[PDB]
Amino acid sequence: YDLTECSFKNEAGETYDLSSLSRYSDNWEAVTGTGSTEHYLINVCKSLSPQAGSDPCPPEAAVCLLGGPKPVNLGRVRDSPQWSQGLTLLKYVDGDLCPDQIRKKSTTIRFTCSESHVNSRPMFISAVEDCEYTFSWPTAAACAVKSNVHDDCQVTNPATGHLFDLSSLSGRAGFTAAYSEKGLVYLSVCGDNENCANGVGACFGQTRISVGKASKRLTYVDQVLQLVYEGGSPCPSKTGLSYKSVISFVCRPEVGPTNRPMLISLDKRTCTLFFSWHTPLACEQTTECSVRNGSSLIDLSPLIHRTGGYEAYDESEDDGSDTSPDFYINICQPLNPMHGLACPAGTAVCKVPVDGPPIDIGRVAGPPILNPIANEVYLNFESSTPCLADRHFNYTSLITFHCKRGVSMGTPKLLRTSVCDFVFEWETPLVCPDEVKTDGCSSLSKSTFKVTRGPHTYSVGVCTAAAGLDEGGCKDGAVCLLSGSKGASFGRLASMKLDYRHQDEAVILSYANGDTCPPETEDGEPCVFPFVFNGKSYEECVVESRARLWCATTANYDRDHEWGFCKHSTSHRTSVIIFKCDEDADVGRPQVFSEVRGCEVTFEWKTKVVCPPKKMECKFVQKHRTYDLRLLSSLTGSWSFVHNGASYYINLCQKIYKGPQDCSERASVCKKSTSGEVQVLGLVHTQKLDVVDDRVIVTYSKGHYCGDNKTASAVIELTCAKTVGRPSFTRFDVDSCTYHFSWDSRAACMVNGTITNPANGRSFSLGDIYFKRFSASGDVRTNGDRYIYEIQLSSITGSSSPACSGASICQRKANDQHFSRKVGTSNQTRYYVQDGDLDVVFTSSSKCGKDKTKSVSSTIFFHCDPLVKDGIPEFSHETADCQYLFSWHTSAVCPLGA
Repeated sequence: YDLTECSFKNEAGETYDLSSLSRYSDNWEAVTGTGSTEHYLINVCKSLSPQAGSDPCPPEAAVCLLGGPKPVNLGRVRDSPQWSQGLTLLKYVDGDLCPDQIRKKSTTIRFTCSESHVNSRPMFISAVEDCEYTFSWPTAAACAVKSNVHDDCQVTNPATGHLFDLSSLSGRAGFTAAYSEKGLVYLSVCGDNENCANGVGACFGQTRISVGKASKRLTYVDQVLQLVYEGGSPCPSKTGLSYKSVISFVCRPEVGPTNRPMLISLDKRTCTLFFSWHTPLACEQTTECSVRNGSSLIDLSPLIHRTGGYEAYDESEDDGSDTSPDFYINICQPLNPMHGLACPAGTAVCKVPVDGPPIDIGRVAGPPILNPIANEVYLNFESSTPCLADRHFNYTSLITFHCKRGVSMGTPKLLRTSVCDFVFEWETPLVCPDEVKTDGCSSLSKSTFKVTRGPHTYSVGVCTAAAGLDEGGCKDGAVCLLSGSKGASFGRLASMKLDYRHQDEAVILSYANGDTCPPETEDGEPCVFPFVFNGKSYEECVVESRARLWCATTANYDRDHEWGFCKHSTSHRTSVIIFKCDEDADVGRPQVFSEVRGCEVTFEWKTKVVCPPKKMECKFVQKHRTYDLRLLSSLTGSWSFVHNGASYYINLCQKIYKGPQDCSERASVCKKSTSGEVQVLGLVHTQKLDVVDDRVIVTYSKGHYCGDNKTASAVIELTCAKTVGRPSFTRFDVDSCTYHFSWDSRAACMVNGTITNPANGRSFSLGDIYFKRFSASGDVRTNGDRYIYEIQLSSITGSSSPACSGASICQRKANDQHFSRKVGTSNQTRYYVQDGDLDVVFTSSSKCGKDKTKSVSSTIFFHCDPLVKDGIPEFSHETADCQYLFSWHTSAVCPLGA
């Protein structure tokens, strides 16, 4: 890899830095189609990082294909990445030669500027077997590298938006960078210096030669912060010039984090002091957020918020108003602050209670780790600011990842808030193992399309026959070519009906085995058809004035005379139609994404008809109150409560299914103008959720243009009461087309026997798991440490293995006559009622540990998921080895939740 610069210059006077994705430890695994036995370990500007696993890729491979047979070199790094055809292309050549047996395998990366997800992986688009691979990489490091200057220590990155704050080095004591011991430079950043005069940035302070004249004008270029300190002392050797101390701030991992500013060079020729610095502050973090379990890459990358973090919920049996801003979580980067939020540098998980200092309860320890026993992934967060007990130099925070299928990525929830460890559980569909199968399509087979890019007009259609009548060439072809020669079948209709991939929010759909793609070459160069030769438009190879069937390598011989003998392989035409989601049009227009040899068509079909509901998440928590409105969530149809001639159908936590016709039903709330056109309120993305003064801010913008610059966005009020409250239609402003509406909701604000929760004075069904007639059906086991634990639920009977006295939970290392543990004793047990969970607990039965006398409260949680159909639990984590916590997903748990 003769060093290729990972940056280039555009024709329109822009520059692009893709070096923010050169990974050296653990190279990028491509996002392939769901149900692939092939894996693509690629690396952007470097020949692959040693993937010491069993036989790796050849040492000079930059892009490489794993899975089934040997790793095949897909190409090494030839040149720097180029701007070509409107995208950012990066070309690898010199792979392990294909069935063509002339060309070595090549790969093109298509980088695209996107601030959508923080760690975006190179996605898999086209698999043509003839030496060509195309990866779409919709990263954030593919945007133009612009310089942002700000008037304090807080400066932004205009490309990505990651914060840059040297306010953690804002102290007038300063820092002693050292050259060769004649002078020791007392320099300070973002403030004044200790060992020198008023308003000084840097000096060697035995004589106090002030170089700095300090200000907070922090500028920034492509992951390099720099402070500018001009207007210093004059120069003894040369012309009166000003002394200046401009300090560079690079990123580094944690090896000696806050060490010396370390003067690297001093200019006596032109009177400059060049200070380095190696920070964890100037860094959009090099913390890889992927785990490797054999074949699959179980990843947490798209769970990272770009403009802050996650409003979580604390679980504690209490009487309080529940501390509404109490937690803010990030996964594999620190937080980004906001109005009413300030907690210090490298805070991964923050905590902001009432009368709240900035307490950091977590920082990123390392990559996410899976328990190989169960199906859940953990992340553990150590800290520097210590526990209220000072035995440890940290507040510890752990997050548990259980599978919860659907499309709602969800909010993290904190469980029972323990002594010195905050153990959160986040239910995401991203943990669930990948399984979609080939059944649905229907709604986009009603029309065929003939879209062109260049001389050739590709005639495509999904789930039906494309061009049979137009040319007569392809009767079975779902994707065909209209050049006027014939229907060139790019793939059979029943050959493939390919299905979803996750992080693109797109459905890849391919066809193949239709017709032999043009492979005609003697030197690798393919021949483009029809060429005009001897005044003849030749659609195939021709024996004219030469020995073998031979082709011209241009769309004309007679002008260029660029030729060679044909050698046709057994390679076939292959189509790809990628169903990217967009809000633009129901029926999108699929344009040609890419093209190679005329052997591959690719279609970015920007549809609205095949991509998920993507309903508003209605768990927000703010201003000393919790809010979860899943009882107003109306699944099929909606409420109708507007008079004076209008069909009101409101969606919260939802879209509208079974709405009134001649409207945008799917989008949002719609209302009738009687015997005319029907009026929508707003769209799928526009549902803002905050609250002011016992009135939730719930609105629907960008629908019903009453004019073209201002539209109908209805501010609705909602208060909580004991009873279900009947709705009422409120007035509206004509000035701003802002409607109002009234609503009242409930949830806007001894376990022995069958379960009874007197919230409305109602009992429920526990007897399917309570085990009153089952002897040893509750004995479960999950691996915690070398010391294996064991749980039985709420049936005081049997005493199968231990001498454990009158307890439900007896945690045994498969030890039978020994006193295994005496933890889950059933002398007295209680629980309390939360809106989406319950906390069944014990109290004060059997002591352990350091004898605080109140450390016996083992907690079990039962989620509101009737989908499991049978209960196999895990154990979550320990509380000082005597009161524990673990979760259990069960079918018959949750009442009064719609």
